[PDB]
Amino acid sequence: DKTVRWCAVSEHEATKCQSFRDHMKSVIPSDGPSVACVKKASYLDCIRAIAANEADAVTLDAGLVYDAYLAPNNLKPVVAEFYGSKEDPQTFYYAVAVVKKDSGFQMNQLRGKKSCHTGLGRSAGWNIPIGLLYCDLPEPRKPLEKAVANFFSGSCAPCADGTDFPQLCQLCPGCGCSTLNQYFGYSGAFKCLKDGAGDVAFVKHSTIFENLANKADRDQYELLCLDNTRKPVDEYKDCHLAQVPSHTVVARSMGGKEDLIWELLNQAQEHFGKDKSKEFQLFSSPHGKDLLFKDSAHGFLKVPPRMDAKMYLGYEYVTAIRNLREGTCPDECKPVKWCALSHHERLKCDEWSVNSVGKIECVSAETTEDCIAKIMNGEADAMSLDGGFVYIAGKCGLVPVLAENYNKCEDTPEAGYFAIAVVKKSASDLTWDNLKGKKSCHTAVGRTAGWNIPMGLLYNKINHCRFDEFFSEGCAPGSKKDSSLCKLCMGSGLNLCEPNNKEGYYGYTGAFRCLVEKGDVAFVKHQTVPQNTGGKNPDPWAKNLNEKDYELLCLDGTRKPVEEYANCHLARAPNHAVVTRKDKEACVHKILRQQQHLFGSNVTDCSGNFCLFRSETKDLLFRDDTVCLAKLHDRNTYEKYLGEEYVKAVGNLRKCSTSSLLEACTFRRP
Ligand SMILES: *[C@@H]1O[C@H](CO)[C@@H](O)[C@H](O)[C@H]1NC(C)=O
Ligand SMILES: [Fe+3]
Ligand SMILES: [N]
Ligand SMILES: [N]
Ligand SMILES: [Pt+2]
Repeated sequence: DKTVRWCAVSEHEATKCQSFRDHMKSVIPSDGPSVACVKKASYLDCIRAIAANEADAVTLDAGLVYDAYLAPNNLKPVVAEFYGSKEDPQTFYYAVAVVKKDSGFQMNQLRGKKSCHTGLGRSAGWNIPIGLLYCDLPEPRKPLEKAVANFFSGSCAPCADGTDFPQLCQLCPGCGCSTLNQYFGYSGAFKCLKDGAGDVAFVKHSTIFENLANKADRDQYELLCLDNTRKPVDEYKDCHLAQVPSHTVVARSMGGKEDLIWELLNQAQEHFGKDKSKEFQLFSSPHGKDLLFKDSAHGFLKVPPRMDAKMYLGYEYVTAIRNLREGTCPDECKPVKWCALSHHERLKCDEWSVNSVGKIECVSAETTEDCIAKIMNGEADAMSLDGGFVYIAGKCGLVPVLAENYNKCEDTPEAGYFAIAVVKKSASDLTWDNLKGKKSCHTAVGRTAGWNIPMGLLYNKINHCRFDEFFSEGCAPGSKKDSSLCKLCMGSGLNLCEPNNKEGYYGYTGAFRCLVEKGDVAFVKHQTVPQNTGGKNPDPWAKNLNEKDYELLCLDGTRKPVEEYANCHLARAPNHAVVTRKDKEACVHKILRQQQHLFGSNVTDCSGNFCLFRSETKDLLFRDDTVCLAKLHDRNTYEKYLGEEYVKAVGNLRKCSTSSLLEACTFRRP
């Protein structure tokens, strides 16, 4: 049978669960999911139980979601509770540090300030902040209450041991652990700040808005960002300590019933959810309060499948709660863990590693998205991306550091490549203005030159991104294998239409090969045709060609030889870039520039010697067209770097794209 064993942690909870089971039997057909009710002693027991394969699901607070993630439990989030609006789910909240305007300090300057806490042991008001500040705490850090009283000059920490550590109760003597204390709770801690008792108050993103009606008043207040800037209170989503999931159903990583769990809970909310007016409410029980699910919930969203536990909690959270749980502190820039896609990339990376003598290390992952995810959650530090991946890496909170440069260095804005529409000279009927029902070749989908620029522009002409209806057939590696845009792809087995090496029509060169062999139009960079014509490319497919046989398509409507790319382009392309985490801009920016003048475009004969912009077999780690790694100056946002023109386009293209890492990242940041 298709049963979901639900874990209760109390007698009251089991009773509800039983009702849940029973009422489900009225509504669900026997060709549908069941509830079995498993009572355990605690949330930890439940976690073990699921891991043990004695239960299937339980709903956890964020701290516990973390514990469940850890081996030997290896549970993951599968369904999220949402609150209030359907349009706007209240899935996550943000822990913020709120300060007075012009109080004149940053996150890294909190030592000897007056802090306001919502209460000891609360996440937003304690666990998170103190978790992040853990390594700044004076030794010994046990007891933690002591080391915190020795950090801040004085504070209000409700439920703190004021008897032993008076500096914790200095703003609220006795440390009222109830609402008799004025400085207790969400509104409480915020009051502590407003009443000018404390310099900073650790609260939810929403506390500030619930305790100050008029915008005029809210302008007196800023947020401390972790990058040690401040920001208005309205920009809590870019300036927070952590992003915390409210209530999460969790399953086994592999062999869970994610699918079945969702099916059950979905049908469940359908018939018994908010205002379904039945005898059984899913978010209410006469037995108690918050049984199985928060009573305040409005329903469930399915957690996107790409989402592991670490990615769901976020880097900040994991960091803080890890420090709390482990309690391990270490200095300048350690090794930079670089992310390698392939076995051949890994090989080039091992060379780079041992040459810097430890100053570079190599983590490797299967796909690019696998690599981004590793940078995100700090298993890896940096890698080089296409502009279209930079977009994604950005939407996931990674930032660009250094652009790859092709032209002759260090300081150069622009310097980007050209998106070009390459045709065969002979068919003179082809124009940019009328490419409908033509065969087409893309580098991959979601790539700058191959997809983002060309299809971006083309969208402004058809007003949809369903391009496999516009073009007759084509090859656009990374499409749905059943799409007409996988018809031309030359990949064999499960490699057909796959955006990797094992698809011959993948990338700049591959899309051109496609054009040559099968397509009517290829979307590639300007440098592509020259490099793979006139005997330069020694492969049979490319050997005996010459660029005179090929032409570009210009926006106005005309054509021009492969040389007039100067003004026969589609648009200028955001250069390929190096992405990392906000908290590594400094580290990466430094160690790379230093690894550049050692092994860059100022030592030749890259045989026995090491070069950074040389590859054994095609562009490994960095392109081969690369000469130097540029400073970005202002442009270290994925918006600022790509430009709003690129972004507006990719925004439109998103309506159709299939990226699962993007899907997960925009679950947290809609
Ligand atoms: C490449 O750099 C040179 C340096 O002066 C510049 O003249 C040239 O225009 C650049 N690239 C282009 C757009 O041709
Ligand atoms: Fe590119
Ligand atoms: N597994
Ligand atoms: N597993
Ligand atoms: Pt497994």
